[PDB]
Amino acid sequence: CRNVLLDPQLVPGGGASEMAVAHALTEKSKAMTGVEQWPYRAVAQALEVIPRTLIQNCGASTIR
Amino acid sequence: VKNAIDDGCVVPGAGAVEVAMAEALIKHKPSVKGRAQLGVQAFADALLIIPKVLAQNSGFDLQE
Repeated sequence: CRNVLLDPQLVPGGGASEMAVAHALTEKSKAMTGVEQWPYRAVAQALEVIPRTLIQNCGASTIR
Repeated sequence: VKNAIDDGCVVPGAGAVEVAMAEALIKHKPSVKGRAQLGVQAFADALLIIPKVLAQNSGFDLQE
């Protein structure tokens, strides 16, 4: 409730935010093309947790 | 492939014929001690190794 009070913007769960930011980070890697592009591709890699977590918790194949 | 052109009979591959056995081996047809009903079950379970080893080797599951 306070979170809805704090920001009342409901967000799609699951990997919806994960793979989104990942691209946008790697797109930011493509854009910025600096050194921190690699940290992005390192950080954007962190987003996939929820898919992996959920693919674990469902017991499916993640790589597909 | 010489066994293809010597054979007017041909058996469809990729586990088409094995499920036509393991299922159509539906038991109590060897009801006597069930040892055949188990042995046919045992034999039924070695049939699918081609559907197994591949979905094993290839994507998803030899089982699922």
